[PDB]
Amino acid sequence: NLTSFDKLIENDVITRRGYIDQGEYERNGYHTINLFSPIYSALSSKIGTPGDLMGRRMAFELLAAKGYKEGMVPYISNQYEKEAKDRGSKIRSYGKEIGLVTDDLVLE
Amino acid sequence: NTAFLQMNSLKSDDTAMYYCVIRGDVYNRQWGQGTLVTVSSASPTSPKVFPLSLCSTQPDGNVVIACLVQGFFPQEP
Amino acid sequence: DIVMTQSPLSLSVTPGEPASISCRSSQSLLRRDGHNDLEWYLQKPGQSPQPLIYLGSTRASGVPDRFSGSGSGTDFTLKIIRVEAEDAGTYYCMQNKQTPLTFGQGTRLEIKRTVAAPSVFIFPPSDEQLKSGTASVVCLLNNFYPREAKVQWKVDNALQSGNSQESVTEQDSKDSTYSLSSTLTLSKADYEKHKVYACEVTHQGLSSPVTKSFNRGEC
Repeated sequence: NLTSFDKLIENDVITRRGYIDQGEYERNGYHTINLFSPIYSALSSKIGTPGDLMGRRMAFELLAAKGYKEGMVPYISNQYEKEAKDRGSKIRSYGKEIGLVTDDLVLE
Repeated sequence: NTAFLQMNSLKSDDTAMYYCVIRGDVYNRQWGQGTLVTVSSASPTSPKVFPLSLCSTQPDGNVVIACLVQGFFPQEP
Repeated sequence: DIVMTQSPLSLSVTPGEPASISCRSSQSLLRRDGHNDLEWYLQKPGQSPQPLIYLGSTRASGVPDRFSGSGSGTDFTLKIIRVEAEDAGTYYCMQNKQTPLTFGQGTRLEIKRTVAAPSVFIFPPSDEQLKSGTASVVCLLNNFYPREAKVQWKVDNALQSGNSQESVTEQDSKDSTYSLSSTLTLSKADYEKHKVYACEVTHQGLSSPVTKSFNRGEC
């Protein structure tokens, strides 16, 4: 399917140059993001956690697109968690109910 | 207001939950608590109190902590 | 002298179910006060059986209708009109006048509750006990109805016996569900021989036994 450039974003491809790893990038890990290694993937989770590498990459891309106050911080601050909880997406963790904010919600 | 029970030549089979009880009376029939007699030459040994902790993951809404004691000879309270 | 006997020995009865027990007499029923020798009893947790109906033909005051002391003469009749979760225990009939106090064979009562799945809370052995040359793995089971269960102390998937056993409480006051605890006793020489320590308990409530394992040196 990867016949041209525009399909690279569609199929969520990541270059091997700096991310040689074939396993998993475990959460709560000291993972940096390479500068010259392209990440053509616009991958976002339909559930409310984006992961580490995609998380950092999307946060920096958002900081590029929009300022620090709006963008980046809304991407990772649970700022919309109150509004997400109001819209629904209720969840219980550690014995207490709490809202859940999802990638599509912060994008909207 | 006391009664006597005499035990001699003790043996391991003599260890029992001894009960003095009051009978033959309609005015007094309160049930006595008895006594614990354990027959063994071993001296009483202080328990080895080991404060076990839940090193593994705790329950979702509760914290479980256990107290372990071992190496105590007498079983009385 | 006046031998008291009971035919039933153990039974499981749900609450609100009528249960009847009869005790017989082998000698004269004469007492110190002249009443019948028999005295009914019910075992209670944390103590001895408590008297229910003494004098035989006289129903003791303060005893509810559940326990019937209508038995008179050589034969006696005791009932349990309704069963309570706290009425579990063994029932004694005995003579209290002469020297050889003859108790009945006893009928232990267990309360019939629904099967429940116990929870598992394992505890790694403390390093302080390891300094004593012994070890103790604690595998906890809680609030399950079926007391009948078997515990396997598989050390590196190898069951050991004769040193490690189980401990099970009695029926709880709140819900009459037993709780099980087993401890693995191993010497330091055997402790260093073995790396992974596992607790296996086969229980009817458990669909499959639940086992938690600790690698040596976790603490």
